[PDB]
Amino acid sequence: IETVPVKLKPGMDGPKVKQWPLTEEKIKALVEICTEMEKEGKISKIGPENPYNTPVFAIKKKDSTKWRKLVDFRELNKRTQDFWPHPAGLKKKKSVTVLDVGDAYFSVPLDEDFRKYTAFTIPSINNETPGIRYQYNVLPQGWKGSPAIFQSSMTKILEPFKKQNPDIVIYQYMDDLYVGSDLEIGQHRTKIEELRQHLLRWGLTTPDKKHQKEPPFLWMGYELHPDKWTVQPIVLPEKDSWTVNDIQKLVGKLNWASQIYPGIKVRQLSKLLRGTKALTEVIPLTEEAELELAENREILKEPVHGVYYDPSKDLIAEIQKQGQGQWTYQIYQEPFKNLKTGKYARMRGAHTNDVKQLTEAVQKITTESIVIWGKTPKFKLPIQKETWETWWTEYWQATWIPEWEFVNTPPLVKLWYQ
Amino acid sequence: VPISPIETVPVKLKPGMDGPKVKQWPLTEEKIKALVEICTEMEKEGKISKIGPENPYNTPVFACKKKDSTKWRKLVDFRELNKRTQDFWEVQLGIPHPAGLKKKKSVTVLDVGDAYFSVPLDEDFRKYTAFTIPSINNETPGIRYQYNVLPQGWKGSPAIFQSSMTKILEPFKKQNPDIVIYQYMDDLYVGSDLEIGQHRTKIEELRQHLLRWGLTTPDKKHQKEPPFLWMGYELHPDKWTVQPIVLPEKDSWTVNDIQKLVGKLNWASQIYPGIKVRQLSKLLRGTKALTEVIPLTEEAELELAENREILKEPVHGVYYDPSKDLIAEIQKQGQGQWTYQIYQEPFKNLKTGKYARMRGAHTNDVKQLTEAVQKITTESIVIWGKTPKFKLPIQKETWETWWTEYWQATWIPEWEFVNTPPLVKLWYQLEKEPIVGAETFYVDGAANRETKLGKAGYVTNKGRQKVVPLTNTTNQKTELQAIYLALQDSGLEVNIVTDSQYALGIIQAQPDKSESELVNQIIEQLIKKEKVYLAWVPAHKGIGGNEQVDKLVSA
DNA sequence: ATCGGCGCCCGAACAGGGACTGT
DNA sequence: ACAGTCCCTGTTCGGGCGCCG
Repeated sequence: IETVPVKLKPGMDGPKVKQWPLTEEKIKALVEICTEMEKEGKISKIGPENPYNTPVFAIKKKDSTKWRKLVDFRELNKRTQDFWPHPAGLKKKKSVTVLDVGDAYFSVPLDEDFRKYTAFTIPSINNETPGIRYQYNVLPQGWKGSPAIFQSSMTKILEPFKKQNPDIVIYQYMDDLYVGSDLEIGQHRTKIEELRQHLLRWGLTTPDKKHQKEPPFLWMGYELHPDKWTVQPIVLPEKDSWTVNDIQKLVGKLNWASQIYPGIKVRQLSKLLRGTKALTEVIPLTEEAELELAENREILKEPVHGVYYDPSKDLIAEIQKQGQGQWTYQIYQEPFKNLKTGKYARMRGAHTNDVKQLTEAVQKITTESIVIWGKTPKFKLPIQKETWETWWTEYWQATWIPEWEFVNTPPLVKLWYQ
Repeated sequence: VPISPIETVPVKLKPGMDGPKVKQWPLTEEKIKALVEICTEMEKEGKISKIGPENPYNTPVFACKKKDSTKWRKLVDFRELNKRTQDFWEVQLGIPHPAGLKKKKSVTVLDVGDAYFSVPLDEDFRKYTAFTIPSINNETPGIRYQYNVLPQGWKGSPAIFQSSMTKILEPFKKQNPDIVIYQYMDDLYVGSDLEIGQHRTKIEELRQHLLRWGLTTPDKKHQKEPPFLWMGYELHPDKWTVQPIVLPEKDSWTVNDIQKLVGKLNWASQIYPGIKVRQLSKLLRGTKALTEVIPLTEEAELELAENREILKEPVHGVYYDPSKDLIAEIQKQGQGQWTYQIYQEPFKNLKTGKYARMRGAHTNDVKQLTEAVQKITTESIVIWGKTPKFKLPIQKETWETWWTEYWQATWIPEWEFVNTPPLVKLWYQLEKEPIVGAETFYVDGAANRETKLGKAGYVTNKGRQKVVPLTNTTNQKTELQAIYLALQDSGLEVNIVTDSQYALGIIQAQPDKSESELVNQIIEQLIKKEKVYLAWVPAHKGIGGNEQVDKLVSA
C-alpha cells in the first residue's frame, strides 16, 4: 500500500509547539506507548535536526483503565492541506454511540515527504534526560488528514453493514464513528456490538467497555441521546410587585434581548421609571406596560426565524458560569444569530471542581456541534488562560481538541439563565 | 579521545541560502600565535582539516581564555553562519533541580573532556565552517581550515551533542536499567543503590563505554567523594545547598548593577525563604541606560537589609521521597509579593521560591493567591511530576464565598487552611439587592475625544446633585470618577446606578489594589462603607435618573 | 571585545479585541 | 456602518541570573 501525497497549505511551515509539563503518571504511560509504537514501525526516533514539534499528553479511556496517547494536532491541522455530506438524521435518532476507530489509521503509511511534520517530544521528570523525539510513519490519530486518507477504506468496511441496517446512521469525524439508531436501548447496544464485531473483521476498536449497563458518570460522552437535547429559553421574572430596581433590571435585560429577538420593546416599561426614584420604590405596571411585558414574554417563547447554519463560516460557542454547577452556552456564526442555546448542570463532583465542570461542558457542546453540523466550534472560555491550561488535560477524554480563546466577561449576561 | 563513532546529524542551510563569507578582523599578538599553535594541534587531533581555494566560505576566528581554566578556548564569531543554519528543536526542555533528586547510596559526577570536539559534524555541512587564519605579515594570505567536529559557538552544537550523548548512553543504560543518570550537556550525575565497591566498578564500565564512543572522562573532572559540585550546587549526602552567592557592595549603583542584583536575588529565592524584590525591581522602571546611576529609595534600602539578614544564616534543602506526600505552604509578605516553601516533613524544606507578579491593572489578594498556587503547581510537575498538597493563609469560607460569586471558572487543588497571618480576605462585599433607606445615586461622566476635558457627577432620589469638572481625562476615567463622587457624598449605606460596564466589571470583581490611583480611592471608600449596592442600566434609553445625569455631563 | 543552547525573573513595546463615540 | 480612542490582556524581546560547551 502506497502513501498518498500530502502538502501544507501554500506559504506555511510545520508546527513548532513546545511540550508542556506532564505528570509521572502520564509520562510513564507515554513512554510505554511510544516505545511499543516504534517496535511495530508506527513511529520512529528522530533528532533535533527536525525543527517541528507537536505537544503530546495522555488521557484515561472512557470507562476503562487503559491510557490513550493524545497528540495536540491543532497547529498541524491548521497548516495541513484541505482534502477534496453530513447526515441530518443523526441528530434525530434516539440513541447515538461514539466509537474510537482511530486505531485503524495506524495501518496506512504516511507520505515520507510529510512525516517531518508529525514530530513530538516526550519530556522527562526533573529534566533528567533531554526530550526524546519521535515522528509518525503511519496515519496518526487526531490528524486532520487521517480520516480523509482512510475515507476510501472506511466506506468499504461499512457498506455491507449499512445495507444490512439501513435505518442506522453512521457519521465519521476524526477518530470517532457516530452510530445512531431508533432501536430500543437494549437492542441498540446489541446493534453496536453487531457493528463492532462485523468491523472486527477489518479493524480493531478500543477494548470493550468494562461495563455495559450504563454505569453513571461513565457513559456521558459514550452513549448519547440527541433527541433529548433541550434549548435554553430566555426568561423574565414573574412578580406581583415590581420595584424601581426590578424594572431597571428588566429593562436592561429586555434591551439586550432585542438583539436576538426583533420585536422586544421596553418603552412602556421605561416610562414607569421617568423620575429619579429610590431603588426600592415599588412601581405599579400600567395597563399599557403590562401588555408590553406580556408581549415580550411571548416573543422570547417563540423560536427565532431565519437563522440557518453556514458550512463555510466557523462555529463559535460561548459559555457563562451561572453558579450552582450550572453553565449556559450559545453556538452561533454571526453575533446574536444563535444556532443553539443550551444549559448544562450537575456535572461531575458534588459541584466542587469548576474546571472539571467547564471541561465537560466544552466537550458536550463540541459533541453536539459534531452531531448537529459535523464541525467543531471555537470556544470563548470564561476562565483565566493559566487556570485552564494547568488542569484541562486532567479532565479531557475526547479524541479531538477544539480551538479556544480566553475572555474576561462582565457580569451582565444574566440574560440566559433566570 | 578519537572522534566518536556516532552518526553525524544531517545539517542543512536555510532554503535558498549560501554559506558565510566574512573576512577576518584583527587579533592581538597573544592570540595570533596561540590560534596558529592551537589550530595545528586540533588539526593533528583531527578536529580540523586544511582546505584550499575550492572552499569559498569564511568566518572570523579568535581565542579567549577558557572559563575558570588555564587552557585556551577556541571561539569563532559564527554569528553569520548561525543565521544561515537550519532551525533545530532543542531537546533540553529545562534544568534539573536538586530537590527532585532521590537519596542514593553511591553518587558520581562525571564530565566529558573536549565534548564538542569529540562529536563529528555532518560531512555535507563541513564546507560552511571554513575559516581563515590571517598571518602577522599582511603580505601573507592566511591559512584556511574547515571544521570536522562541533564548533563552540555554533547554534547547532549544544542540541546535537545533547542528542548524541543520549544515543551514546542508551546502550549502557539498557545494559544496566536500575542506575539513574541525570544528563545535562557533558556533565553526568550517576547514582545507584549498589554497594560502594560494585558502584565504582560500573563507573569504570561507563568510562570505558564512553571511551569506546570517543568520550573521555578525565580524572581532573571525575568526582568520587561527597560533597559533589553539580549544576551550580554543592550536593551533600543528605542535604543540598547553592554554591556561595556573592552580593556586590557598592556606594553608588547603576542600572546594570541593579539588573545584576535582582538576578542574583531571584537565584537565591529557590532555597532562601523570604526574599523580596518588588522595591528593587521598581528602580529598573523607565531607565534603559545600563550605566545610569540610581539612588536607592527608602523602601529599596529596607528591602536589601531583609535579604542580607536572611542570607547570613545558612539554608539547606532536602531530597525528595517518592513515598511521602508533597506539601507547599504560602505566606503573604508584601503587597503583591508572596513566598512559599515546599517540604514533606515540617521545617525540612525541599526547595523555596517566590511569586510577585501583578496580573492585571486591577486585582485582589485572592486572585494573586490563585496565581501563586498555579506557578507552584506547574513547578511541582516539572520537579517531581505530581501536584503538591497546599497549605494556604486564606479561610475556607473566604474561598467558598469568592469562587461561588465570581463569574469566571476558578479552582484550587486539595488545600488546607493554615493560620499564618496576614490572612487573605475579601475587604468588602457588594449587596445582591438594593438597599432600603439608602440614597440612590445616578452617576455618569463624559469626555470629549479631542479636547480630553470631561465632567463627572450624580443625581440622587433625595434631590441632591453634583457635577465636577476634570482636565486631562478620558471617558472611562470620568465614568469611574462619577462613581467615586457618590461614594464620597453619601453615608455608610448607598445605592449607585451606573451605565458603565467598564466601571461595573472592575468594582464587581472586588479588587483591593490597582495600578490606577482612582481605583484605589474607590476601593478604599467601599471598605469604609457598610452596605453598597451597585446597579447597571443601559445608557441612552431614557431610564430613571440615568437620563437626568446623562444630560448633565454631556453638555 | 567576542560566541552557542536551555530555564527563570522583570520591564516595556506592540498587537488584538471589544466598548464607546463621533461622523 | 465606518473609523477613531481607551483599556486591557497577552506575546516577544531586552536585560539580568544560573547551567553547560
